[PDB]
Parts: sequence; structure tokens; C-alpha cells
Amino acid sequence: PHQVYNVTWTITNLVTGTKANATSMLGTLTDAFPTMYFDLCDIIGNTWNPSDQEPFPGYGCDQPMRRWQQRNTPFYVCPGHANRKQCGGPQDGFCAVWGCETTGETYWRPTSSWDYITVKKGVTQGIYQCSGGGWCGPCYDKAVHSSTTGASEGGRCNPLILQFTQKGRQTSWDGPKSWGLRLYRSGYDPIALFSVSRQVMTITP
Ligand SMILES: *[C@@H]1O[C@H](CO)[C@@H](O[C@@H]2O[C@H](CO)[C@@H](O)[C@H](O)[C@H]2NC(C)=O)[C@H](O)[C@H]1NC(C)=O
Ligand SMILES: *[C@@H]1O[C@H](CO)[C@@H](O[C@@H]2O[C@H](CO)[C@@H](O)[C@H](O)[C@H]2NC(C)=O)[C@H](O)[C@H]1NC(C)=O
Repeated sequence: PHQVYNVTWTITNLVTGTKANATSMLGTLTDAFPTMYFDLCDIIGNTWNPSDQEPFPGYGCDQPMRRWQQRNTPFYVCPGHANRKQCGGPQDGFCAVWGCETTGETYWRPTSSWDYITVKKGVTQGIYQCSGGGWCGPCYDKAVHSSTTGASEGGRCNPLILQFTQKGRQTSWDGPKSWGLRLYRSGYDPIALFSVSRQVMTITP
């Protein structure tokens, strides 16, 4: 009865244009606001991964330990849909100055009363010593070294969870909205850009 349409929400890698993930559900524009799930490594761009000449940088999506150390690093998120000059643009992840963040996971627990979403780390076993002392866990790509237990495809172990806020559930979604995500480190804070958009189509069969 309330299932008038098939609403699909998509999280997009801003730079590459690829789909980090998607979720569909039946309902209306006012009640279809599902919880989204995606991995950080599916939204990074060409300039995120540290160079190969760079010794144990502490983050990155191209190597298991890089992915693991990245997982244990805090991060903050800034909206790029509000046109706040002081926060800068995509090249700053919309976080040019402190106070631009509206969510994420850091010691000061950023939240917001005006932004449309919240983003927190999901659950993962990441990496752990198992049985024979070797390293086991999802951070390892099962398609790069099978046998290594826990190994997931892609080596995904940076799950993020996105939820819509009350303000988010009440704002208009005509056109995509973008956000920037930054790792909070003692040194450069790498930038990852993503977008959220909605499609509304008829049900089938
Ligand atoms: C509309 O909703 C339906 C489910 O109610 C979606 O249909 C499934 O979509 C997945 C991929 O997203 C396919 O792998 C399944 O085979 C589809 N099931 C069938 C046969 O309906 C559909 O994707 C949604 N609209 C779209 C195409 O975005
Ligand atoms: C892509 O999105 C789907 C949801 O459409 C994710 O699947 C959900 O994952 C959570 C967390 O593990 C579970 O609690 C749900 O039960 C899952 N839902 C369904 C329908 O499977 C999926 O994990 C996401 N993929 C990635 C790598 O983020």
C-alpha cells in the first residue's frame, strides 16, 4: 500500500563514476531511506594510494597491511552540497578548515543538525593471527592469495555505514549530492569523494 514504487539509492565514486554500492526497497519518496553499506576502497580516486616508493605509509587500498592500518585510522566527512566558501572544494574534500565536518568517526564525535547523513565504521575482523601464527582476515584479497583464510574478494575491510538524518529524510533529492571523506592523521589527510543519488522506478513484475 505504501509500496507505490521501487526506490533505489546509489553511492558513487565521484571521480571514477563507478558504483560503490546500491540498495533498493519498495515504498515512497518519504519513507524509503535505507541504511547504506559500502567500503571506503570503492570510493577512492587516482590520487589516494601512496606511492610504491613510500615505505609503510599507514594507509592505502593497494596492500593488505595498508588497508588494515587505514581501517584503524579515524576519519571525518564534509558536505559539498552547501556552497560554503570557507570549506573549499573537492581538492580539499570540502574540509578546508576545522569545523567543516558534519560526521565521521573521530575523538570529538562530529554530528550535525543540518547535514543529510551520518557515516560510521562498520564491522570487520580485519586482520588477526590465526592457528599457525600467520596473518588471517578479510583485509587479504582471496583473489590474490587463496588459502589464506578470511581473505575476502578485493581485500575489503574498510566497511562504512551511511544513514540518513531527519533533515536528510526531509530534504529534496533532485540531482546527486556529494561529500568528501578524509583520514585524520599526523601528516597529510588524504581525500576521497563520493556521491549519493536516488532513482524511482515502477515495480516488476
Ligand atoms: C527495482 O527493484 C527490483 C527488486 O524489487 C530490482 O530487481 C533486482 O535487481 C537486481 C540488481 O539490482 C537483480 O540482480 C535482480 O535480478 C532483480 N530482480 C528482479 C528480476 O526484479 C531492480 O534492480 C530495481 N530497479 C532497478 C533496475 O534499479
Ligand atoms: C552492498 O550493499 C548491501 C546492501 O544492499 C550490503 O549487504 C548488507 O550488508 C549488511 C552488513 O554486512 C548486512 O547486515 C545486510 O543484511 C546485507 N543486506 C543484504 C540484502 O545482503 C553489502 O554488504 C554491501 N557490500 C559492500 C562490500 O559494502
